[PDB]
Amino acid sequence: MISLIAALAVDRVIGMENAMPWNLPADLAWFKRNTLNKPVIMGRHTWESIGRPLPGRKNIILSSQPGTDDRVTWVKSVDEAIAACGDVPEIMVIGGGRVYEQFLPKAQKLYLTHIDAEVEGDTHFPDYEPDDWESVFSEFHDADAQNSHSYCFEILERR
Amino acid sequence: QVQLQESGGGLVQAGGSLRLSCKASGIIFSVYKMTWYRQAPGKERELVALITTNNNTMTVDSVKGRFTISRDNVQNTVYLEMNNLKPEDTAVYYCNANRGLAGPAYWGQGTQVTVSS
Repeated sequence: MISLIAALAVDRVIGMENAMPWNLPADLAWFKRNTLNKPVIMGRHTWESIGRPLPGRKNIILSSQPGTDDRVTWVKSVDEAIAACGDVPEIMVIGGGRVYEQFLPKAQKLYLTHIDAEVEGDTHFPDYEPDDWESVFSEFHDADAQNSHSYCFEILERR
Repeated sequence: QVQLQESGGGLVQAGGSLRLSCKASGIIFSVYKMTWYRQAPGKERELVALITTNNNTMTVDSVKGRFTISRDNVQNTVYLEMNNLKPEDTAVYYCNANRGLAGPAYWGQGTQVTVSS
């Protein structure tokens, strides 16, 4: 089972955590809970922004221009990236833009965080036909002492 | 070690100005989102302001127009310029740095701000 996880600003703008103008410890914890003990797949740029692997997981970096890092697994195609994850229940795809696009037709589950924040951005989360997806979980939270904006956790399962 | 060190705190009267700084050591400062928090005794720490790696800022409503956050990557320092201070701003202010989803995140030891009136 292939699942995507993403934080969406208004108009489905996506970016790197350290470049997005918000502070959302509840989202970090949401992210941690849903990716724990699962293999993760990410692109070149996401790998470079994240600085180190997510611990206790297998980290697969999908890139044409492979790197040398000894802690992750370097693949060059979508098929190769799925195989390198092995026979697990759920694979977590974490970005960035192109890699979301590539893994969507193969995806059966989405974890979205809808953040109420207007951010400038060139990259947007792939358009996904809402007829093909069903909401099974939604939870809205106001901004509070620690969280800079209101936000909505959503889980979508295909069909 | 201690990666982050705040300074600039102290006592001022209402309506006065103050400039806080947080100097980072031993880290690649430019790759961190920086945030200022504050905590009054017993009360929980609350977000004050953040600045991204590409200089996007956000300040919370209670300090809008009074506080300003900036960073100087060359000096490994983030700043909180505070103007028109009010007694309700009295707190220990804490600098925080975060790399991204996998961390690491660092906290300073904090600096006391007391406003009189």
